[PDB]
Amino acid sequence: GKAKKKGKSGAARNYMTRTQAVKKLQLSLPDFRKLCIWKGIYPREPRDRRKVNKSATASTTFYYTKDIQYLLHEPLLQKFREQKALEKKISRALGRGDVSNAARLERNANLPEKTGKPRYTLNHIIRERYPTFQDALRDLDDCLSMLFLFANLPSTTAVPAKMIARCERLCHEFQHYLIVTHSLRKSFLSIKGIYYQANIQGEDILWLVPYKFNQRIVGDVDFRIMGTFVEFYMTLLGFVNYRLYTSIGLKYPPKFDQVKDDQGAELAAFSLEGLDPSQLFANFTFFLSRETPRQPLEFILRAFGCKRIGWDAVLGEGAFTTDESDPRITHQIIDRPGRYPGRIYVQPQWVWDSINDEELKPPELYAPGAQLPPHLSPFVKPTQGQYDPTKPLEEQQTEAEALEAELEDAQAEATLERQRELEAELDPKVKAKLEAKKALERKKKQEAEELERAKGMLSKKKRKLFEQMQYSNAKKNAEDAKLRAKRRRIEKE
Amino acid sequence: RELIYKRGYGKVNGQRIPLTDNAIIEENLGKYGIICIEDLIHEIFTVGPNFKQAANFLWPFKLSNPNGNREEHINALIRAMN
Amino acid sequence: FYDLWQNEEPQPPNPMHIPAPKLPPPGYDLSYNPPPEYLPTKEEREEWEKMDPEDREKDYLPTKYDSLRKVPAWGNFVKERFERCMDLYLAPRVRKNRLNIDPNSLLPKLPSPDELKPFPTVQQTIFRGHEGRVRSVAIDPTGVALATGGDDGTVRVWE
Amino acid sequence: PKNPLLEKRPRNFGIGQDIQPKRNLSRMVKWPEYIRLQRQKKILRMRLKVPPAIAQFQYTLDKNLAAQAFKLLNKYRPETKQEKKERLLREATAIKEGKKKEDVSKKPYTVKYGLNHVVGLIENKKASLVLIANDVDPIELVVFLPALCRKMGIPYAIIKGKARLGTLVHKKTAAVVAITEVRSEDKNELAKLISAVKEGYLEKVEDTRKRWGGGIMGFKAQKREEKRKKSLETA
RNA sequence: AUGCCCCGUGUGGCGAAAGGGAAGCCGGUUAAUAUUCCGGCACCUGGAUGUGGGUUUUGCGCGGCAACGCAACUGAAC
RNA sequence: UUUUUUUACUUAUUCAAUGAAGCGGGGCUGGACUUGCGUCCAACUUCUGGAGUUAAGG
Repeated sequence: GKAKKKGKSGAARNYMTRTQAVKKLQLSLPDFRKLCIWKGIYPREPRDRRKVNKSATASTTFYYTKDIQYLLHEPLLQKFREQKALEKKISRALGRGDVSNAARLERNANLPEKTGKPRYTLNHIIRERYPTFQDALRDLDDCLSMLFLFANLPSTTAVPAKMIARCERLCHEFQHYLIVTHSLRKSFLSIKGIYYQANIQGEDILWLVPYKFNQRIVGDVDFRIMGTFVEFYMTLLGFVNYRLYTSIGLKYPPKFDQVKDDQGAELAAFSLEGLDPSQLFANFTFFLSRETPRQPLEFILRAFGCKRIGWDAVLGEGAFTTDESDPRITHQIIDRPGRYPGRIYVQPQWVWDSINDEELKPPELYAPGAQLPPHLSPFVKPTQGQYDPTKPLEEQQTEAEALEAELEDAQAEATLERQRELEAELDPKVKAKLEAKKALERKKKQEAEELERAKGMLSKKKRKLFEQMQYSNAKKNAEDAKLRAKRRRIEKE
Repeated sequence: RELIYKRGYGKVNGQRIPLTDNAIIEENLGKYGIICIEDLIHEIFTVGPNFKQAANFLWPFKLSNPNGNREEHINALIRAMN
Repeated sequence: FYDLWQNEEPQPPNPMHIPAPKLPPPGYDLSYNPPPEYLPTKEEREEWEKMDPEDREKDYLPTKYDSLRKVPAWGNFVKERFERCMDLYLAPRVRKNRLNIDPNSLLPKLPSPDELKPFPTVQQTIFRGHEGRVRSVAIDPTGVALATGGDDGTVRVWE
Repeated sequence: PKNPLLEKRPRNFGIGQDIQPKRNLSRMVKWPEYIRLQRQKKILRMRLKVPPAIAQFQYTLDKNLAAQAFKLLNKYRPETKQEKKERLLREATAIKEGKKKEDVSKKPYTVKYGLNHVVGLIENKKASLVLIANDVDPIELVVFLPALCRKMGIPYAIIKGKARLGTLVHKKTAAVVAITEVRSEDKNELAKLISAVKEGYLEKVEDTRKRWGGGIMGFKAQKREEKRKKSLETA
């Protein structure tokens, strides 16, 4: 029977704000952000914000109290404090002017700039974050997109170039596992870049690879948050690469030559020790020009099981015969704004389309200097009303637009009283089509009248929800009708 | 190739624009046969008739500050700076 | 290295854990050579380029490029991954049961008026004597006469 | 064009009209007792008359001459513990081989530090140059050193920073340092430094070392003093 | 949001079964307790979270000259 | 150089006030005298039992 205060119990204990969490954990905000990113802590939203904090806003972020306590028990805090103290000692030595002591303290400080590695050990962090290997495989899309992006991207103060090179080694080892196990199934080319979907141990993973060009760094971007995510994903990718190579039986890591990497063989530079998609392009030798992207074509052909692939020596090394005069080249992929009868000149778009469809499309449509068929995304699952470009417009079309198109193709009591007064004083098919259109109009009017009666019988909040659903469906049907109409225009052209 | 892909800027009409697309390099050169960033990197790597034009078109790279002549030690310096 | 999963014991997921929202799969629109019905007008291109940022519903415009060498890379490809980074740890995660029902399910089923006839359906008589608004009407209990009142102050009886 | 709906509303901070804006009140902060005590300690030492034996320590080396001295001293900084351990290990290797310690090692040349050691060197006339720290507390540990150096004929200089001298000798603080002997190539630099120290410091401070220090008044008291002097000059 | 900003007001505890104070009544029952048990019929405080209502597509309800009324009627610091 | 007298200074010491909030010296503006430009003296709120806070602006 003890009296209780209001703000003490319930959601107030269940949630705490980010300010209170930082003050409880005795941390700076960058350290708190790094810990949250590595541990997987995310804000969440309370049922009633006023119950938790009396002066609360839609802007403020609440956290789970057990998440904050678990961060408190995390042992990376002692490493953070030790590194802060060691940095203070290094600055003290540099100010006092002895460089030998500063270097001796730096070698304990274990800098990511000199190591090319994450500064802390995240192995146990990976262990609680992904308890099982299938969960680890499910969470790989963001990892692969991140590490391919930072393989492409320039280095900065937060992201060392040695660490970028280690990202490149890890992703190349992952690519060699993919082409060894043939684990890729889907490949897509888009204005975004190259989307790759691989099914590794029954889990579909799709990631984006940007095109080889100078990536724009305009605007405000924080590479420190990027660096934290990169360090986590490098640790995860290294461990999953080791497990995949151990499952395949190959030795990890694959030894890559520094001279070969300096030459630029990359996938050819990394060599792996022994200790229908394969049938597609199983026995064919393909040459690549300068304009063609050599490492995506080499990746997709090795994933499809191409035995030999060659390209220009300026593009890379560790390939087949770079000379086009060599008769061994069965096919050639070139996109230029010669004329060997043995060599079949075909498009990279044909390569993407063939690896998507497993059909080996004819090179006549994809001849150079000729317009190629439009490329299609394999990831799209068709649905009712979402519209399908592959589906015929005759197969899918609303009745009003169908009768309007039919009338356009054909073109390409009061009346009885007037007839009585007048007497006292192809085209039939078009008229029948107009009568069918009028019957459709009257049917739509009847349906609208029934809809209005039901809307009137609805209650107020149910009426508002019903109108919102009708508005959303009307927007979707409007976009679908616009797509169908301009597809009809393309068909007429 | 890493320097070209990382810090690549074009000097056109007294301006400093990045080499985001190969179409910009194609419009800049046009008649010399250089229409791609890969082609420009190849012409930089292997000396050709348009080497001087390619060097004039390519802006001087502004490397980040690291924290006699070298025969082969310049690669480590370039990796540390970029 | 060593693989972390020396011993894998199946652990039930806690109900408090909410997985991150997965990015949607790419559509037919995203391709560099899409079907031509996805392409917009130059008026739509100018509409976006006049429109403010984050007002547009979709972050990419339908673009068709003939050549891979003519394909330009995005100027915000770093930015979208940066936004994905910020959404992973900064955006709140909510478990919400979104309704997916037929809209006509909420509508009640009404009998047709043809079953419920007779009812008045068309105007058959007009009484015109009032220059002001007709305030009140009443019908004689015998059903013969009509009484009307108006703003003119005149009460009238009609057949 | 500007929106017509935006207008300026000035705030008049006169007496009794608006709430005063947040200004910098650092001049009037009620400080903690240790801060207040150290400030008043400095002020009291300024206000009282300082006898010449303490007031000689106000005059120190200038920046150029101090840097010129430190250019010589940094060549003769003593061995650190790691360098000493390496020297012991290398000499132990030679002794294990059987070679002589005279053969493997040579006479060291370092800056001499430690108060009793330096005082002994000055009395035995082995010191060539003596640098005495500005801010030794208690001051009695060094208050006799300029007079002892003048008695012994050793050139001397008072220099800012016992922490600066401790950084030379790999300590936190050194009260005094001495150069006794240098290598052959630095003998000319040492002689030039000693002559520069003489001409710059000692000739300048010979007149002012006998004078009493202190007597300086506060800012408001000083301003009252020029106001009364101006009134007297007008009268 | 590897830091920054805001505020002044101080300082804790004990001290009343007659002061202040959230909320329980009737009937019955024991050898002996009962506003405490039983039966019936209520109330207060604290918490979580739904449904139905209210508001909203022009965001934050209407009426009365008024005193004010109406089941709700956005409301952080100060 | 020392012994007495009074007569200035503030730092010892004593008293008081405050949430240690605007002290002192200049600068700007106005008014006075002066000398032909130095002083001193003032900037700001008075018919009303309302309100004054989260900076407007350049």
